[PDB]
Amino acid sequence: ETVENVSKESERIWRLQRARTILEFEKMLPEWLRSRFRMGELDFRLCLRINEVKWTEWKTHVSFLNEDPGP
Amino acid sequence: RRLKKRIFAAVSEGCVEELVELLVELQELCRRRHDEDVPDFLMHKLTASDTGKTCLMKALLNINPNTKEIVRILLAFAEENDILGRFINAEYTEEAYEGQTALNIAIERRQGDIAALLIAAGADVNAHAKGAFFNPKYQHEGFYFGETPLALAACTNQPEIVQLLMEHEQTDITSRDSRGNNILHALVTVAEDFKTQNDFVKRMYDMILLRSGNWELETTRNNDGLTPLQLAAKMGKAEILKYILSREIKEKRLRSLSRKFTDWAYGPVSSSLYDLTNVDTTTDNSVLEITVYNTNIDNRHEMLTLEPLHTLLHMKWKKFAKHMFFLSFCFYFFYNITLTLVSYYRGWLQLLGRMFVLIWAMCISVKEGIAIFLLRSDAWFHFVFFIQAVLVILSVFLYLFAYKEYLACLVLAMALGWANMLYYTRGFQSMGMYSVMIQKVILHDVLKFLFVYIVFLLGFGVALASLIEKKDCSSYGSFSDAVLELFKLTIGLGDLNIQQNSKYPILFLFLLITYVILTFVLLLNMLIALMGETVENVSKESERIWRLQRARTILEFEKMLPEWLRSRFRMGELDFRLCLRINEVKWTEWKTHVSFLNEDPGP
Repeated sequence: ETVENVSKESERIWRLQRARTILEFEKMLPEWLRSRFRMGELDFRLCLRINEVKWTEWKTHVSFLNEDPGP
Repeated sequence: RRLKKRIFAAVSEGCVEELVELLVELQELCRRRHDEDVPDFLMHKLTASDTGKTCLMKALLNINPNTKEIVRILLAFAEENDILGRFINAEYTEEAYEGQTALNIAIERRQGDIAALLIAAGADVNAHAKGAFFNPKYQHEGFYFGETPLALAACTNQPEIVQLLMEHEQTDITSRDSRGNNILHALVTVAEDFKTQNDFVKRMYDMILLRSGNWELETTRNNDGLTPLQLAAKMGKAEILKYILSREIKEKRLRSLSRKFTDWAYGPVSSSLYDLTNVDTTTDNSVLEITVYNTNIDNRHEMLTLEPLHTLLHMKWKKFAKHMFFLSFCFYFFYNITLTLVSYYRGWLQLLGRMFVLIWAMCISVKEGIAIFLLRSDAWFHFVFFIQAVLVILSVFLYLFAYKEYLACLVLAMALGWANMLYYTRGFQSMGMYSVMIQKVILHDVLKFLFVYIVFLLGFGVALASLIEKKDCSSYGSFSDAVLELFKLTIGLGDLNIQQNSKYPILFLFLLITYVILTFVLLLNMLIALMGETVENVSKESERIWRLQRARTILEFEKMLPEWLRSRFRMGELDFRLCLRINEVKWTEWKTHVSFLNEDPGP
């Protein structure tokens, strides 16, 4: 019964158990060696690219930050 | 000067009253001395110098409620200066987006009326966006769609522009891009499941193929030499494949385009003829051979259940492959018996048996070796048959020498040879599903338990063997004896004596009780509960995994046949195609039958 119950939940408990070691290893680093931070400035904020694709709603795009698409 | 950047800024927000003054100011600059010429100065000023982006592309990228008046004014200004041929057909130049024109942007920005006004003004509908973005390498760098405007309007669910493009008589539907793909390969390549897109791609395939009206698009090979049918089989797309394999076009004047043919129907009873032209093993690279031998695709067992494939496998299982499978089983069984008796009992009458052992081992090691070296989970039994054949000839080569290590090869070839007889548990459904249950349990649960049990056993073995001081007064004298005595204790053999030669008996007893709790109570009884989950999961799937495992032996036995003896092919000619009868009955819809191929129903 408990193996049936935990099996739809345990994949997230493992990720929660791993993120603690992620953050403790982040804390172990010195004042330097944190050249491992994320993407640059773009009125300028550190950002993060996430690409995505969806054939669902098909609205025309008027709220873009860049005209030419590719990197 | 600052004129070109001002018009580029004006066409972005929708500054139309600024635009009508900037254009007339630009043609006041036309009255100034050019020293190049009249029109190419307007091309130098109206387009950017970096990448080739015109003001028309700059306006169409930035859709606002004043867009159509802006592009109308721009096209009228280009019309009144005779530059419209090289304005509306301008392209990019940079290597990422090379080939993109303004119609390609207007189609993607969902502007149907602006695209109609573009092609009504003399746009190029055969443009090719052959850049690196439009022909990417992975799924997130760009968007492969077929690099034509027609394929872009098709793969973005815009059927009105597709109708308007196909009604244009300058449109080239049979075009081929840099991959060699026509539009139908591109529609296959874009297509996905129903949970991602609600099957517009099947309807676009239907509309484009019906508006074509001929067989040229379906029978065109790309640069890998694949039709759209073979490409849909290769990439594993069952939703478009189920449409293409069973395609009934009801009306006349285009009915050679069909693959199914309802030839007679009486009441609810009806027989149908499925076409088998590129779907049968008689050709080189067929649909069935692609979908059976596919390795990169996960849902093969949802594609073999399709309508002209499932009966096609059953027919050649019943015709020749059942007897061939039974014959191979009897040969391998007699080979294993003759190996077993020879190994167990070690003259003139019983020397032919060793010959039959040797020549069959050489034949199996040849055949399985040239089976492994042309394939580059689904190939385990080839390896095990090959090792079982290699060990016999290795034992023969060591028996012709004076080495006594031939028996270690013979015993290993005999035990592995009898374990290999579970390959023939396919052929029966009830035992084949049991065998694939055995395989899934070995993969998912057993060795995962074995790792933790091994680290517990070897971690408690040194711990128990360390606190032993020394007549053989204790069984736990060393590491090897301690792990042997701990291994005998978890399968329930022997006796448990705790009067060992230890200095700390309470710590010895505590470690032994901790081992009993950790293995006998926790681990072995959690193995049962964990395998119950995978047995529950595989049981609604294993009946298809067995069919997929059987169809490989079907096709390999098909390959084993000579150039003759393939009188086992399917039904005759009916302008004549090899067909396949499938009878069916349904009391569901009750429509009157006007699309039959034969008046008199029965055979």
